[PDB]
Amino acid sequence: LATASNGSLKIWNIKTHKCIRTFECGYALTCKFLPGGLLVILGTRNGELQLFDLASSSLLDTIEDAHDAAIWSLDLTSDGKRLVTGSADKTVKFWDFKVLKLHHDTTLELTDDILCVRVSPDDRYLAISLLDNTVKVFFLDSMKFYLSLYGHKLPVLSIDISFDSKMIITSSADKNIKIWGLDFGDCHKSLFAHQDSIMNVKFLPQSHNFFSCSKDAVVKYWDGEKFECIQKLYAHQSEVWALAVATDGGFVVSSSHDHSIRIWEET
Amino acid sequence: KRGGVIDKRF
Amino acid sequence: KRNDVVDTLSKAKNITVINQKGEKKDVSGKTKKPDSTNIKL
Amino acid sequence: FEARQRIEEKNKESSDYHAKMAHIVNTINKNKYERERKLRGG
Amino acid sequence: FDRTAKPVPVITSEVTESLEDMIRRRIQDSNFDDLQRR
Amino acid sequence: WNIGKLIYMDNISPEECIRRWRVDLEKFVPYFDTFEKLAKKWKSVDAIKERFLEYDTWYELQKAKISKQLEINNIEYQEMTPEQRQRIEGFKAGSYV
Amino acid sequence: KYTTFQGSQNFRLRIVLATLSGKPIKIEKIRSGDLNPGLKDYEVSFLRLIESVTNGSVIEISYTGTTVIYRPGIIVGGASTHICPSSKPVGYFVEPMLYLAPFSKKKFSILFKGITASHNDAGIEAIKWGLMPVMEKFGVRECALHTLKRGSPPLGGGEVHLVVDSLIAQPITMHEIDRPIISSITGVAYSTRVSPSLVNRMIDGAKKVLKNLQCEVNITADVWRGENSGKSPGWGITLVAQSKQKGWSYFAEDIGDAGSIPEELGEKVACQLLEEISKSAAVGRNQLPLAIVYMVIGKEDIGRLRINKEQIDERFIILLRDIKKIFNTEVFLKPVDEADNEDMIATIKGIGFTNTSKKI
Repeated sequence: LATASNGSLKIWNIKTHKCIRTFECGYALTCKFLPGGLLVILGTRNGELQLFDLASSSLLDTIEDAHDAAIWSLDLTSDGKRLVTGSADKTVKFWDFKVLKLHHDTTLELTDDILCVRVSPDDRYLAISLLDNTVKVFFLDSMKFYLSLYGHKLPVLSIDISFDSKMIITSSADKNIKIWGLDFGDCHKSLFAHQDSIMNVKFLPQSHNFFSCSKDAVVKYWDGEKFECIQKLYAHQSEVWALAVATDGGFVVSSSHDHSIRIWEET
Repeated sequence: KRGGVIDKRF
Repeated sequence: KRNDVVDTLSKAKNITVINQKGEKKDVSGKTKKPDSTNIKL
Repeated sequence: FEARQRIEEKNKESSDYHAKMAHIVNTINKNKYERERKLRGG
Repeated sequence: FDRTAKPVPVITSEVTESLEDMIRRRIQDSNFDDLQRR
Repeated sequence: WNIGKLIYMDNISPEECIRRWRVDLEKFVPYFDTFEKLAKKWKSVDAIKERFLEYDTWYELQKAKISKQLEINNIEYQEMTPEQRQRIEGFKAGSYV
Repeated sequence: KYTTFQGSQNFRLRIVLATLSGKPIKIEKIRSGDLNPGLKDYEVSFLRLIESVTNGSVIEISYTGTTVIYRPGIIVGGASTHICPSSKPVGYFVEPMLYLAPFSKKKFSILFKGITASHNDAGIEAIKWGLMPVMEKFGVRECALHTLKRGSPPLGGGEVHLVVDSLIAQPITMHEIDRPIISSITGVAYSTRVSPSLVNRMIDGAKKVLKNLQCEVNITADVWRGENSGKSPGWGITLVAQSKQKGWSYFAEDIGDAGSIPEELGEKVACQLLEEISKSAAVGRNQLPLAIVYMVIGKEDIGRLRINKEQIDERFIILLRDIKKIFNTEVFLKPVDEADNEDMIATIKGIGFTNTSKKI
C-alpha cells in the first residue's frame, strides 16, 4: 500500500501493517503503482512527475516541467505503457514508458481546470472532470470527443468506469453520486449520498457495487443495480481523503485527515 | 361492424 | 404595513440591496459576497 | 348498470350536438404544432 | 328504454380516491367551510 | 433499350431491366452510398449549384381550367404512337370496335 | 377470382392498392423457405389496422400463415387507437394510412402508440415535412400528425395522432414538368431523455457540410425531456430542402445508435440530403411512390411528373408492375427536350377514381 502525502511517500505491508520504505517527495496529490508493483509515479502540486523504485529505494526520474500547475489526477492504461495526466493548467498530456523513463507523447488542451482523469478498464474511454461542472468522455484510441455529462451543481471530484465499460459513476462537491449510462450519457440515478463533498468513488472489481468516502468521515457501501446503501462504515474522525479497492475486491483501504489508515476486510 | 380478420394460424 | 414588507425582504435570500453609493448589501446590512485547490483540498 | 351507461352516453351525444350546432351558427354569420413546444419540457 | 330518474351512484375505488384527494388538498391549505364565532 | 418497354416485360426481372438499360418498399429509407464515400463526393457543393437559387367571370375561369387540361390531353396523345395511345387512353368514343 | 401476388414484397402497398381499387387479391408463398414461415407480427398488426379503418372487408390468413386472402370493403375511417408492436415504429403504420385517409366516409383520427423512430421506416418528421406536403400538393388541404410523446427504441413509449380533416373526391391532376429551385434548407434535430448538447452537435455537423450552399440553413432543435420523452434515450436529425415557389420538398433523415458521434450523424444526413437532391427532379425517391399512386387515382386526365434518371431503379420498376396488375394502368415515360440533364416526364392517365364512401 503506497500512501503519498506532503513531504513523504511511505509504502506499507498490508499484512504486517509496517512501513517498508519512505521516500521524500513534494506536495504529492496523486500516486499509482506501475504493473509489477515495483514502481510508483507521483504527481505533485508543483507540476512535477516523480517516479520511484521500491527495490532501489530511490527516485529514478523527475519531470519538473510536466505541467504548469498542480497535477490533480493521474491514470495509467491497463497495459501500463501509457500515462494520462491532467493539471490545473487546463491540459491533458499523454506519456509513454520506454526503457525506464517518461517521454511526452501528446497534449490535449481543455477549456477549464482538470480535477480527475479516468481510463476505462477496456482502454476505450477517457473521462475528464472539469472545473465547469462537466465530465467529458473521449475515445482513447482516436481522442475523439464522444460525450459530455451534465447535471452536477458543483465540480466532479471523482470518476470511475465499471469493469464492462457500461456505467460511469461521478461524485461531486454537491454531495451527489450520479450513475450514467455510457451508451448515450443519460443519468440512470442520482443519489444524495453523503452530507459533504464526496471525495472518491470506486467500483468493486467484477461487480457494479461501489464505495464512496466523503468529508463527513463516513464510508458507504452501495448497490449498483438497486441504488441502495448496503452498509455505512463509521470509523474515521475527520475527512476521508483517499480510498482504494483491492483487485480481487477482498478489502478496501481508506486514509483520513486523522492520520489513520483503515483496512476494511470482506467478512 | 361487418367483416373481419379470420386468423387460422396454428 | 411597512414592517410586513421588511420581514418579507429579510426572509427571502435572493435579495440584494443597492445603497446610495451603489455598493451591494443584503437586507441584514452586511456586504453580500469555486477554486480547484479549495474543493480538492 | 345499464342505466348509468345510458345516462353517460346520452350526455355525450347531447354535448356533441350542441357544440356542433354552435359551430354552424358561428360560421354562418395558423400554427397546428404549437402544443408540441410545451410537451418537450415535460 | 329510458329511465325516469337519475340512477343512484356506485362508490367505486376511483370515486373514493378522487374524493380523498379533495379532502387532503383542503386540509393542506387549511380551507375549511366551518362556522365561526360572531 | 427503351426502359418504358422493359418495365412491363414481366419476363425480365427488375434488376435485369436496369443493367440492360444502364428491392422492396417495406424499407422506406432509400439506398445511399457509404458515409465516407458520400463525404468525399460532397466535399464541394458543385454539381448541384443549378438546383439552388384574367377572365371576366368566375365561370370563364373554371371553363378555362378544364379546357387547358383537355388541351394537354390532346398534346400528349398525339406525341404518343397510335399503338402507345390505345394502350394508355384505350378506345376513344367514335371507334368502331 | 383473385389477383395473385408472391412473397412479402410490397405487402403494405398491395393491400393499400387493393383497398383503393376494391379488387380482391391473394398474396401467397410469404416467406415459405424461412425457418419462421409466414406473416410477421407487424404484418398481422397492419391487417388489424386495415380492418379497423374499413367496413365489410374479409381478411383470411392461412393455417400455415403463408397465404393471405383480402377482399376489400369500403373505407370508413373514424376515431381509433392502434398499438404498434415494438418490431416496427408508428411510421410503418402511419405511412400506408396516408393513402386511404382522404377517401373515407368519416375522418381518420388514429392514435398510434409505440416506438416513433427507426433506421428503415419513416420518422415523425419525414411524414410531417416530407410526405404530408406532397398530399397537400394533390388537394389534401387539412392533414396533420401531432406528436404527443416521443418514444425512441428499444423501449419506445411514443404517441402520435394522425388527423386528416380533408375528405376529397380524388387527387387533382399533377403537372410538374420542371426542376424546382430550392429556396432554403430547414430541418429538425431531436433528442429524447438526453442532454441538449447532442442536438446542438448534430446541427454543428449539418451546418458544416451545408454552409457552402448559397441558401439559408435553419435547423430546429427539438430537445424532449421529462415525462413525454419516452422510455429510452435517443437522438436523430431530419433535413428538408424546401422550394417555396411551388411547395415541393426533399428530405433525408437518420437516427443515432449507442456509441455514435452526433457530429458524424449530422454530416451523414447533410451529405445524404445533397445526394437525394442530385437524384431528384421534382420529388425524392422516398416520396415518389406516393406521388405515382395519387396520379393513378385522379380524374380521367393525363398528369405529368418529371423524374430524374437516377430515380428509375428496382424499387421504381416493382412499383409500376404492381400498379399495372391492380389498376391495369401503364406509366408512359418520355424524354424532356433539354440537354442539361437526362430527365423524363412520367405521364399517367388517372382512372377516374372517386370517393364514393362519403355521404352527399
